[PDB]
Amino acid sequence: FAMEERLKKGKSIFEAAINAAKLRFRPIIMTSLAFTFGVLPMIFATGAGSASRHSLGTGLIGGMIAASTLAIFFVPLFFYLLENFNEWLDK
Amino acid sequence: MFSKFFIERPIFASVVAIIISIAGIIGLANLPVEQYPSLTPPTVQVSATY
Amino acid sequence: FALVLAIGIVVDDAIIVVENIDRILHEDSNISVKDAAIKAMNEVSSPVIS
Amino acid sequence: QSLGDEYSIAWSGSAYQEVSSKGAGAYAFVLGMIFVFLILAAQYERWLM
Amino acid sequence: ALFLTRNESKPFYFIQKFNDFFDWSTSVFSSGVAYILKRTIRFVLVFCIM
Repeated sequence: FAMEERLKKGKSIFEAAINAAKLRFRPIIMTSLAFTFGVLPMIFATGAGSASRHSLGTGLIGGMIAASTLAIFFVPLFFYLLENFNEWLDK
Repeated sequence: MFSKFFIERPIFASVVAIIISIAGIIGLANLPVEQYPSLTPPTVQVSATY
Repeated sequence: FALVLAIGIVVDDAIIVVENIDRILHEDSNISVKDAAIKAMNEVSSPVIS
Repeated sequence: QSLGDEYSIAWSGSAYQEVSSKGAGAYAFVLGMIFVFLILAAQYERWLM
Repeated sequence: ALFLTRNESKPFYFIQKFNDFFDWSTSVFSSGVAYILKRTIRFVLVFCIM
């Protein structure tokens, strides 16, 4: 989405990245919450083979939570850094 | 354009959906159930009585 | 387990699709739903296949 | 009725196959009919044709 | 296209509340991404520490 933004308009790197991130916020949060609650029974599962389900769900939820917390913020910064490096190559 | 064609044809996409669903029903009805994939080595036992 | 986790994957693509169609309809006036769907799909086609 | 408790019946050949038939053939046939209906509907772009 | 209504309106209060919460979250996320973009060295170092 950021690359399309840079193609469609002459937005500088900061604005392209941030506008792409704000556009993307809604879908990503939908998916994150959706299968957050999807795996919530798994981490709280009880009964036959409970330990296996707990073990799987714990990692699932933790990895997703950190993704939604850090990676969404970080990816625009990495796009910005890569485009700046590309500008350095042009010079 | 391939996506566009299906939009022009709701019934065609629906039929694809029902065909996929029915194939899934058949697949699940025929497929056996395992606790885990059996990676254990096959065994052959020889028994003798004296 | 892979399938009851894949439920997350399957909903994602439809979610992005429908969200983009919703944005096209609500943001732009005098757009029929079919054309909005085709517009969003031509915009988002390369992403999903990627 | 005629036999006592000790006697136990058994079947062979065509009779055995008929007795042990799972009946999946009829379900397969009706699903083939359903497939025919769906294929016709797809080309004709109608749910009644 | 078959099962969408253009220009959805008359939302319920609770979903509006969540939508307002979502908008506040979007604004906070925009400010966060802003300070993430403005400063790069610190958060790159944080990522390496990570």
